[PDB]
Amino acid sequence: EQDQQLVERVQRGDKRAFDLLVLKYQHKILGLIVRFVHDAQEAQDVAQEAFIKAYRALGNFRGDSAFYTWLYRIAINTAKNHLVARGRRPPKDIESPERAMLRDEIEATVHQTIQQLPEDLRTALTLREFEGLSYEDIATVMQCPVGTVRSRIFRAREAIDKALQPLL
Amino acid sequence: SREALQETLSAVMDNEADELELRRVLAACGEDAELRSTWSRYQLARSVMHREPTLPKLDIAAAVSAALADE
Repeated sequence: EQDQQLVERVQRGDKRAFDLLVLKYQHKILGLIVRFVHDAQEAQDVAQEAFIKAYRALGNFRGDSAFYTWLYRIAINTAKNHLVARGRRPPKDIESPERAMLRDEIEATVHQTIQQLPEDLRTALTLREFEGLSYEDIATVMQCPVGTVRSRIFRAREAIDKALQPLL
Repeated sequence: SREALQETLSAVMDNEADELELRRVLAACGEDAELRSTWSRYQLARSVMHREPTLPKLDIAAAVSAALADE
């Protein structure tokens, strides 16, 4: 359960937390819808309906599995149903050339800022992102307080965000 | 408090936020457009570190939030 704190709020019915999961997973859900509808707009309108449907069936989510695995199949279901709604028997992100350049530059700016980070920002931020360690477990590894771990990652994420703000 | 809320956003990303700030940021996200945009960007960059699909300047969330707003 990668989104535990934010899942707890939506299972409690929090729509602002749901706004965060849609904001967080909109690309993956769309990159899935696109596989089925082959229209840029039409997929977004389904992706809407799939998230709208996703909220409405949060009662039927038991926390049995990861929220995204659960949510992903609701998105899958919506799209094939969209095909099944029309006579079509049901069986990646494709952008405007201007957006494929922007995405590349964003990708370039992300990796470049990481490359230029102070080591502690880089080690702490990665230990979270790639080693999957808790702030607790990181504090032990980097021989630092738990409050420092929370700060270093924030600053590391802040450095990347400041580099990307003009791009977005 | 945007900067403090931005640090809170970072902890929520890692599920290390305290229960009180968790309540606080979700309310601030509702009424500070830049704060939600910060979350959007944070997860946008997070997908790059993990090489996941990204489509910059995509905001399906707003149309969903609006559609879920009432009821």
